[PDB]
Amino acid sequence: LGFLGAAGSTMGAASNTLTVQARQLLSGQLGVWGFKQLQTRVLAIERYLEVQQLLGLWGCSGKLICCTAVPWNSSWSNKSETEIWNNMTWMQWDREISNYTNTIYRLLEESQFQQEINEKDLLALD
Amino acid sequence: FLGFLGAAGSTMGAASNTLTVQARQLLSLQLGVWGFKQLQTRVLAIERYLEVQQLLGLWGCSGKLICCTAVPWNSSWSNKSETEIWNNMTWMQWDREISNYTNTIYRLLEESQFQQEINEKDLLALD
Amino acid sequence: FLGFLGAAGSTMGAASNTLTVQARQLLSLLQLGVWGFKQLQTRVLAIERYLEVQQLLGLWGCSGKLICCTAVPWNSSWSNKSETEIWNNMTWMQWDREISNYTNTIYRLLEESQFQQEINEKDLLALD
Amino acid sequence: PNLWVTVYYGVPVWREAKTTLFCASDAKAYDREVHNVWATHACVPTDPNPQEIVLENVTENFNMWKNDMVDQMHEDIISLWDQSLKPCVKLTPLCVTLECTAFNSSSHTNAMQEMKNCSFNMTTELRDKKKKVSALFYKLDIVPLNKNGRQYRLINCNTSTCTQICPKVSFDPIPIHYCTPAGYAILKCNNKTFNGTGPCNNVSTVQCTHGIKPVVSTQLLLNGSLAEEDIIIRSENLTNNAKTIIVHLNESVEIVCIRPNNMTRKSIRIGPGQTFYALNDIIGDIRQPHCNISKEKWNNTLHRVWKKLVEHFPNKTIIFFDRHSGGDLEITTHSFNCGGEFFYCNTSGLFNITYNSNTKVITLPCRIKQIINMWQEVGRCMYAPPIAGNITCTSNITGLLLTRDGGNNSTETETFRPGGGDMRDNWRSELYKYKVVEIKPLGIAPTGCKRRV
Amino acid sequence: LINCNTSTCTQICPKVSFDPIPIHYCTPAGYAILKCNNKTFNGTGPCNNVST
Amino acid sequence: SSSHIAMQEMKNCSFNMTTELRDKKKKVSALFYKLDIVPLNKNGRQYR
Ligand SMILES: *[C@@H]1O[C@H](CO)[C@@H](O[C@@H]2O[C@H](CO)[C@@H](O[C@@H]3O[C@H](CO[C@H]4O[C@H](CO)[C@@H](O)[C@H](O)[C@@H]4O)[C@@H](O)[C@H](O[C@H]4O[C@H](CO)[C@@H](O)[C@H](O)[C@@H]4O[C@H]4O[C@H](CO)[C@@H](O)[C@H](O)[C@@H]4O)[C@@H]3O)[C@H](O)[C@H]2NC(C)=O)[C@H](O)[C@H]1NC(C)=O
Ligand SMILES: *[C@@H]1O[C@H](CO)[C@@H](O[C@@H]2O[C@H](CO)[C@@H](O[C@@H]3O[C@H](CO[C@H]4O[C@H](CO)[C@@H](O)[C@H](O)[C@@H]4O)[C@@H](O)[C@H](O[C@H]4O[C@H](CO)[C@@H](O)[C@H](O)[C@@H]4O)[C@@H]3O)[C@H](O)[C@H]2NC(C)=O)[C@H](O)[C@H]1NC(C)=O
Ligand SMILES: *[C@@H]1O[C@H](CO)[C@@H](O[C@@H]2O[C@H](CO)[C@@H](O[C@@H]3O[C@H](CO)[C@@H](O)[C@H](O[C@H]4O[C@H](CO)[C@@H](O)[C@H](O)[C@@H]4O)[C@@H]3O)[C@H](O)[C@H]2NC(C)=O)[C@H](O)[C@H]1NC(C)=O
Ligand SMILES: *[C@@H]1O[C@H](CO)[C@@H](O[C@@H]2O[C@H](CO)[C@@H](O[C@@H]3O[C@H](CO)[C@@H](O)[C@H](O[C@H]4O[C@H](CO)[C@@H](O)[C@H](O)[C@@H]4O)[C@@H]3O)[C@H](O)[C@H]2NC(C)=O)[C@H](O)[C@H]1NC(C)=O
Ligand SMILES: *[C@@H]1O[C@H](CO)[C@@H](O[C@@H]2O[C@H](CO)[C@@H](O[C@@H]3O[C@H](CO)[C@@H](O)[C@H](O)[C@@H]3O)[C@H](O)[C@H]2NC(C)=O)[C@H](O)[C@H]1NC(C)=O
Ligand SMILES: *[C@@H]1O[C@H](CO)[C@@H](O[C@@H]2O[C@H](CO)[C@@H](O[C@@H]3O[C@H](CO)[C@@H](O)[C@H](O)[C@@H]3O)[C@H](O)[C@H]2NC(C)=O)[C@H](O)[C@H]1NC(C)=O
Ligand SMILES: *[C@@H]1O[C@H](CO)[C@@H](O[C@@H]2O[C@H](CO)[C@@H](O[C@@H]3O[C@H](CO)[C@@H](O)[C@H](O)[C@@H]3O)[C@H](O)[C@H]2NC(C)=O)[C@H](O)[C@H]1NC(C)=O
Ligand SMILES: *[C@@H]1O[C@H](CO)[C@@H](O[C@@H]2O[C@H](CO)[C@@H](O[C@@H]3O[C@H](CO)[C@@H](O)[C@H](O)[C@@H]3O)[C@H](O)[C@H]2NC(C)=O)[C@H](O)[C@H]1NC(C)=O
Ligand SMILES: *[C@@H]1O[C@H](CO)[C@@H](O[C@@H]2O[C@H](CO)[C@@H](O[C@@H]3O[C@H](CO)[C@@H](O)[C@H](O)[C@@H]3O)[C@H](O)[C@H]2NC(C)=O)[C@H](O)[C@H]1NC(C)=O
Ligand SMILES: *[C@@H]1O[C@H](CO)[C@@H](O[C@@H]2O[C@H](CO)[C@@H](O)[C@H](O)[C@H]2NC(C)=O)[C@H](O)[C@H]1NC(C)=O
Ligand SMILES: *[C@@H]1O[C@H](CO)[C@@H](O[C@@H]2O[C@H](CO)[C@@H](O)[C@H](O)[C@H]2NC(C)=O)[C@H](O)[C@H]1NC(C)=O
Ligand SMILES: *[C@@H]1O[C@H](CO)[C@@H](O[C@@H]2O[C@H](CO)[C@@H](O)[C@H](O)[C@H]2NC(C)=O)[C@H](O)[C@H]1NC(C)=O
Ligand SMILES: *[C@@H]1O[C@H](CO)[C@@H](O[C@@H]2O[C@H](CO)[C@@H](O)[C@H](O)[C@H]2NC(C)=O)[C@H](O)[C@H]1NC(C)=O
Ligand SMILES: *[C@@H]1O[C@H](CO)[C@@H](O[C@@H]2O[C@H](CO)[C@@H](O)[C@H](O)[C@H]2NC(C)=O)[C@H](O)[C@H]1NC(C)=O
Ligand SMILES: *[C@@H]1O[C@H](CO)[C@@H](O)[C@H](O)[C@H]1NC(C)=O
Ligand SMILES: *[C@@H]1O[C@H](CO)[C@@H](O)[C@H](O)[C@H]1NC(C)=O
Ligand SMILES: *[C@@H]1O[C@H](CO)[C@@H](O)[C@H](O)[C@H]1NC(C)=O
Ligand SMILES: *[C@@H]1O[C@H](CO)[C@@H](O)[C@H](O)[C@H]1NC(C)=O
Ligand SMILES: *[C@@H]1O[C@H](CO)[C@@H](O)[C@H](O)[C@H]1NC(C)=O
Repeated sequence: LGFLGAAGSTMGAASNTLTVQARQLLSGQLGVWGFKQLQTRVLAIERYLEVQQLLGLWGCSGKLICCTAVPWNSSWSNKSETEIWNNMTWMQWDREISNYTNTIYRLLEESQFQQEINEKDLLALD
Repeated sequence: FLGFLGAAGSTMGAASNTLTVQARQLLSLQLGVWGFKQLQTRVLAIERYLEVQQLLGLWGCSGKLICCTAVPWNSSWSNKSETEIWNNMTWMQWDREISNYTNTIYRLLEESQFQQEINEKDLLALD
Repeated sequence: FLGFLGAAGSTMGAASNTLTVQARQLLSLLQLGVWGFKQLQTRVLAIERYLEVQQLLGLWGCSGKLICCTAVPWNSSWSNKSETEIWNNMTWMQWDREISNYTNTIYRLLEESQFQQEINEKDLLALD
Repeated sequence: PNLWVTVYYGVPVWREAKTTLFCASDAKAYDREVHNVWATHACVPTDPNPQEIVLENVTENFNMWKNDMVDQMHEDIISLWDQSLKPCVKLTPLCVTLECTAFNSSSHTNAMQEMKNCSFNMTTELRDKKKKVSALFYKLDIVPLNKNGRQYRLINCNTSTCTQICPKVSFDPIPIHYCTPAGYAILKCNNKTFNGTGPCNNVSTVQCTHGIKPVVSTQLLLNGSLAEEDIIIRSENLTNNAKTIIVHLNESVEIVCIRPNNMTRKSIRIGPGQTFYALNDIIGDIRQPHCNISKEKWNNTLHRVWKKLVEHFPNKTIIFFDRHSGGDLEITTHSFNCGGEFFYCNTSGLFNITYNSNTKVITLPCRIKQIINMWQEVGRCMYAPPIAGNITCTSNITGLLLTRDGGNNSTETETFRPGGGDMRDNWRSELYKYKVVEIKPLGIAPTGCKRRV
Repeated sequence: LINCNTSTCTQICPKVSFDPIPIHYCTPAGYAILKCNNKTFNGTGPCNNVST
Repeated sequence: SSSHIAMQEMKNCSFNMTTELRDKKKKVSALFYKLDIVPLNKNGRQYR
C-alpha cells in the first residue's frame, strides 16, 4: 500500500501502515524557485521537529506506536474500544477529539515528567 | 503552574521541577527584511536545537529531561555536598561555578555512553 | 585519541571504536545577495542530511544509538564472507562497495522488523 | 474496562491548509534550452511514473473558486516573467518623438494601413551624437502627439519604459507540475462529472499535479485539459452575472493561426552593448494574419454549449453575442502568443450564431502587436522583437470563458459575451481537481495497553 | 574610450581595496576535504598519502 | 504676496524639465521654500 493508502480504512487497518506516512513526513539557485524550495524545506523541517519534540516530551521518542500511562477519561469519548477501532476512521476520531487534544497533550507531558522523576528517585535509592 | 524561566531564582531542586516549560519553549514571507529575518532566525534556532539534541543523543540521554549517567562525580570539579548544592544555590550560580569543567564532563559523558554501548553490544553477541 | 575520519584506512573492528568523533562532526552574518543565500542553503542541506539519517535510525528502532543490534537475519545472498576476516581484514569502503547493491533491501527489512517488533510489543502490553 | 491513551505517529489524517509549492518540469526540458522563462533548470526533474494512490471510502469538499494554488501560481508566473526580463534591454531611449508616415511599398500601391514608417533620432554610443534611424511600427503601438498627424510616440511612453524581451529567451509554455513539500499532500478529485465545488466521492492523492501549460489567452482556453464525459459549465454563482462562466470542452477544436508576411529585422544600437531589434520592410505580397477554425466542429461545439446553458437556465432564451468593440484589445479579442508574436483575433464570427429550440472554415482576422501590457498592470510593459519569416501555430481550443450580461428589464433572454477578466481563470480551469492538505500524523486513541512503570 | 561601444565601465571604488588576501575554502557539516600529500603527485590518478 | 519670517520663506521659480519624451523640455514653474534652493551666482536670479 502507498502513502495515505489507508485514509478511508478503519483504525485497525490504518494503524498497520503508519510507516509510509512517517517516512513521507520528511521526503526528499537564486531567484524564486530556489527561494521557495528553501522556505518550504525549512517549514517542513520545523513541522518535523515539533512533532519529534512532542513525541520525546511524551516519552514515545523513536516509536510509532507508544502506550502511555495516562488513563482514558470517559468524558472525552464514552464509546468503547471495539466500535471506534473497527467502525470509524482516523479523520472522524480527529474531528471528535479535536476539542480535547490540548488537555491530553498536557496530561501526557506531566505523566512523562512524573515517571522520569520517579525513575530518577528509584535509581537514587539503589 | 509556573511560567517560562519562572524558576530562575528558585533553588536547584525547586527549579528542577519545571523543565518541561523551558524545553517546550526552546522550539516555540517574501524577500523583504522581515521575511529574511524570520528565515535566518528560524534556521539558527533549528541549528541550536539540533546541536543540543545531538549532545543528548551522544550522552545516551536522548528524549529525556532528567537522565542519570554513569560518570562518577569528581571532587575537583566541586566539593560541595549535595544538600547545599540543591537547597542553597540556583542554576545560574552553579553554571557559573562549573563552566571551567563543562567540556571535560561532556567528553566523559560521550566516552561513557560509547563504552556502555559497546559493552551492551558484546553482551548481546555473547547470548 | 584519533581525529575525525582517523580510522578510514583501519579495519572495521578498529574503526568502530571511533564513531563518536564522526558523529560529532556530522553536525559540527550573511548578506541578502547570492553568497549568503548559497551559504544558508548549504546549512539547510546539512540539516536535511542529519535529519534524514536520524529518521532512518529511528525507523529502524536504533535512535540515539551509534551501534545497534537488530533482529533482521543476514542473507548469505548479500555476502558469504567469514566474520573474523571481514572485521580484521576489510575497511569500511570495501564493504560499502560490495553491499552498494543490497543496501536498500536491507533498509526495508530493518524497518519491517522494527515495525513488527513494535506491533508485537503493543499486543503483549495489551494482553497484560 | 480501563483504557489508556495511545499515541500513533503516521496517522492518515489531514486538514485544509495553505502552503507554498515548488515547480517540477519534464527531464526533456533540461536538454540545453537554458533560454526559457519557466523552467530554465530551476525546476527539479519530474518523478518518473508519478504515484497516484486512490483513497477509498473517503469524501472531501473541494472549492475551485476559494482554492489556493491558483493565486500562488499567478504570483509565480509574474515573478518568473520579471526575473527573466531583468537582464533584458530597457527601452528608455526609445521614448522619443517619431516622425511617422504611412509607408508605401509596391504592394501597398497595388491592410497596409496597419503599419507606419517612423524615423527618429537615436543616441549613439557617444552621448553627444545622434543618428537619424528608422523603423516600422504597428499603428496599435503608436499614438499621435498633435492633431497634425505627422509626429507620434510609442503608446507606453506615458505609462512606463518597455523592456525588449530578450530574443534568445523563449517564452514557449511547457508543462509545469506543482509539488508540495514534505508533510503536505495534494488531493485529486477523480469524479469525472465534478462541477468544481461540493463533495467529491472518488478522491485520490498525488505529490505533483499533472503537466499544466501556463498559456495566457483570453476568450478561449488553449492547449488545456479536456473533460472526460460531457461539457462542464463551472461558475462560482450562476445567478450572479459578475462571475465568469468557465466552459470545459471534452473535444478539442483545432485552430490554425498564421502570419504569412515575410518580415525583415534590423538592429539599432541604442547604447553601450544595447541593441534594439526593429521592423524593416516587408518582402513579397502582403496577406493579413488570420486563424482558421472548422465550421462544422465549432458549430457543433457551440450547439452543445448552448444546450448545457439552457439546461442551467431553464426558462430563458440563450443567445451569444460578441464583446463590444470599445474596450481594451486584451478583453474584446481572443489574444494569445503564437511563435513569439502576439495575436489579437476578432472572434465576432465565432459567437455570431443563434440557436432555436426546434469543409467550410471560419477565418478570424487577427492583428499583431509589439508593445504588450500583460497582467492588466499599468506600468509593466515590454517590447516583443519582430521575428523574420512566416509564423504558424496549431492550438487546441479546450475551453471558453463567457460572461452573462446584467439582467435587463426585458427579461426572458440571457446574452453571453465571451471574455471576462481575471486571467487567473486560465489556471483555475486546470487546477479545479486539486487541493492542498496538511498531514497531522500525531493521533491519540484509547487502547487496553498501559505503559510499564 | 575603448569601452564605450561595448559596455559601461564602472570606476573601482577608491576606498575599496582589492589586493589578494589568503582565503580558505571550508566544507559544511557532513562533508570533508581530502588533501593529497604525495609530494610527486602530478594532479591526476591515485594518491598514496591522503589527509583530511 | 504676503500681507505684511514667512514673507521671504518662499520663492517663485521657473525652469525647464524633461517631458515624458526625452528629447523635449517643457517650461514649468513651482513654489520652493528658500531653505531648499541655493543661489548659483551673486546676482540673485538663478538658483538650484
Ligand atoms: C499549443 O501547442 C502547440 C503544440 O505544441 C504549439 O505549437 C508549437 O509552437 C512551438 C513554438 O513556436 C513550435 O516550436 C517551434 O517550431 C518551429 C519549427 O520547428 C518545428 O518543426 C521542425 C521540423 O519538424 C522541428 O524540428 C521542430 O522541433 C518543431 O517541431 C521553429 O520556429 C522553432 O524553433 C525556433 O524557436 C525555438 C523557440 O522555442 C528555439 O528554441 C529554436 O532554437 C528556434 O529558434 C531559432 O531559430 C529561429 C529560426 O531561424 C530563429 O528565428 C531564432 O532566433 C533561433 O535562432 C520551434 O521549434 C512547435 O513546433 C509548435 N507545435 C506544433 C505542433 O505546431 C502552440 O504554440 C501552442 N499554443 C499556444 C497559444 O501557446
Ligand atoms: C528654458 O529653455 C528655453 C529654450 O531654450 C530658454 O529660452 C531661451 O533663453 C535664452 C537665454 O535667455 C534666450 O536667448 C536670448 O534671446 C534673446 C534674443 O536673442 C536672439 O537674437 C539675437 C539677435 O537679436 C541673437 O544674438 C541671439 O543669439 C538670439 O538668437 C535675447 O534676450 C538674448 O540675446 C541678447 O543678449 C545676449 C546676452 O544677454 C547677447 O549675447 C545677444 O547678442 C543679445 O544681445 C539671448 O540670446 C533664447 O532666445 C531663449 N529661447 C527661446 C526659444 O525663446 C529659457 O531661458 C530656459 N530657461 C527658463 C528658466 O525658462
Ligand atoms: C522608411 O523611411 C526611411 C526614411 O525615413 C527610409 O530609409 C531611407 O532609405 C533610403 C534608401 O535606401 C536612404 O537613402 C540613402 O541616402 C541617399 C539618398 O539619395 C543615397 O546615398 C542612398 O540611396 C540609394 O538608393 C536610392 C534608391 O532609393 C538611389 O537613388 C541612390 O542612388 C542610392 O543607391 C542611400 O540609401 C535614406 O537615407 C534612408 N533614410 C534613413 C533615415 O535611414 C526607408 O527606406 C523607409 N522604409 C520603407 C519600408 O519604406
Ligand atoms: C470584429 O469585426 C466586426 C465585423 O466583422 C466589427 O464590427 C464592425 O464594426 C464597424 C466599426 O468598427 C462597423 O462599421 C460601421 O461602424 C460605425 C459605428 O458607429 C458606423 O459608421 C456604421 O454604423 C451604421 O450602420 C448603419 C449603416 O447602414 C446605420 O443605419 C447606423 O445608423 C450606423 O450609423 C457601421 O456599423 C461594422 O458595421 C461592424 N460590423 C458588424 C458585422 O457588426 C467589430 O468591431 C470587430 N471587433 C473588434 C473587437 O475589432
Ligand atoms: C476513481 O478514481 C481512480 C483514479 O483516477 C480510478 O482509477 C483509474 O481507473 C482507470 C479506469 O480503469 C484506470 O485506467 C486504466 O487502467 C488500466 C491500467 O492501469 C488499464 O485498464 C487502462 O490502460 C487504463 O489506463 C486508471 O489507471 C486508474 N487510476 C488509478 C490511479 O488507479 C477509478 O476507476 C475511479 N473509480 C470510479 C468508480 O470512478
Ligand atoms: C455544483 O454542484 C453542487 C452540488 O454538488 C451545487 O451545490 C448546490 O448549490 C445549490 C444552489 O445552487 C444549493 O441549494 C441551496 O442550498 C441552500 C441550503 O438549502 C440554500 O441557499 C437554498 O435553499 C438551496 O437549497 C445546494 O444545497 C448545493 N448542494 C450542496 C451539496 O452543497 C453547486 O451549486 C453546483 N455548481 C454549479 C456551478 O452548478
Ligand atoms: C448569487 O448571486 C445572487 C445574485 O447576486 C445572490 O442573490 C442576491 O442575494 C443578496 C444578498 O446576498 C440579495 O440582497 C438582499 O435581498 C433581499 C431583498 O431582495 C433582502 O434580504 C436584502 O435587503 C438584500 O437586498 C439580492 O436580492 C439577491 N439577488 C437575487 C437576484 O436573488 C445570491 O445570494 C448569490 N448566492 C450565493 C450563494 O452567494
Ligand atoms: C490537440 O488534440 C489532439 C486530439 O486530441 C491531440 O492529438 C493527440 O495527441 C495525443 C498525445 O500525443 C496522441 O496520443 C498518443 O499518440 C501516439 C500513438 O498514436 C503515441 O505517442 C501515444 O501512445 C499516444 O496514444 C493522440 O494519438 C493524438 N490524436 C490525434 C487524433 O492525433 C494533440 O496532441 C493536441 N495538441 C496539439 C495539436 O497541439
Ligand atoms: C604523508 O603526509 C603527511 C601529511 O602531510 C606527512 O606528515 C607530515 O610530515 C612532515 C615531515 O615530518 C611534518 O612536518 C614536521 O612536523 C613537525 C612540526 O609540526 C616537526 O617534526 C617538523 O618541524 C616538521 O614541520 C608534518 O607536520 C606532518 N603533517 C602532519 C599533518 O602530521 C607525512 O610525512 C607523509 N608521509 C610520507 C610517507 O610522505
Ligand atoms: C524567592 O525567595 C523567597 C524567599 O526565600 C522564596 O520564598 C520562600 O519559599 C520557600 C519554599 O517554599 C519557603 O520555605 C520560605 O519560607 C519562603 N520564604 C519567604 C520569606 O516567604 C520564594 O519562593 C522565592 N521565589 C522564587 C520564584 O524562587
Ligand atoms: C579529577 O580532576 C582532577 C583535575 O583535573 C584530575 O587530576 C588530574 O589527573 C590526571 C591523571 O592522573 C593528571 O595527569 C592531571 O595532571 C591531574 N590534574 C590536575 C589539575 O592535577 C583527577 O584525575 C580527576 N579525578 C577523577 C577521579 O576523575
Ligand atoms: C460525482 O459527483 C456527482 C455530484 O455529486 C454525483 O452525482 C450524484 O449522483 C447520485 C447518484 O445518481 C445522485 O443521487 C445525486 O443527486 C448526484 N448529485 C448531483 C449533485 O447531481 C456522481 O454520482 C459522482 N460520480 C462518481 C463516479 O463518483
Ligand atoms: C449547426 O448545428 C445545428 C445542430 O447542432 C444545426 O441545426 C439543426 O439542424 C438539424 C438537422 O437539420 C435540425 O433538426 C435542427 O432543428 C437544427 N437546429 C436549429 C436550431 O436550427 C445547424 O444547421 C448547424 N449549422 C448552423 C450554421 O447553425
Ligand atoms: C606518489 O605517487 C607516485 C605516483 O603514483 C608514486 O610513484 C610511483 O613510485 C613507485 C616506486 O618508485 C614506482 O614503482 C611507480 O611506478 C611510481 N608510479 C608512477 C605513476 O610513476 C610515488 O611513489 C608516490 N610517493 C610516495 C612517497 O609514496
Ligand atoms: C470500503 O468499504 C467497503 C465496504 O465496507 C470495504 O469492503 C472496503 O474494504 C473499504 N475500503 C477501505 C480502503 O477501507
Ligand atoms: C475527566 O475530565 C473531567 C472534565 O475535565 C475532569 O473533571 C475529571 O477529573 C476527569 N476524570 C478523569 C478520571 O480523568
Ligand atoms: C596500516 O597498515 C599497516 C600494515 O598492515 C598496519 O600495521 C597499520 O596498523 C595500519 N594502520 C592503520 C591506521 O590501520
Ligand atoms: C504610393 O505612391 C504612388 C506614387 O506616388 C501613389 O500613386 C500611390 O497612391 C501610393 N500608394 C499608397 C499611398 O497607398
Ligand atoms: C524572406 O525574404 C528573404 C530575403 O529577404 C528570403 O531569403 C527568405 O526565404 C524569405 N522568407 C520566407 C519565409 O519566404
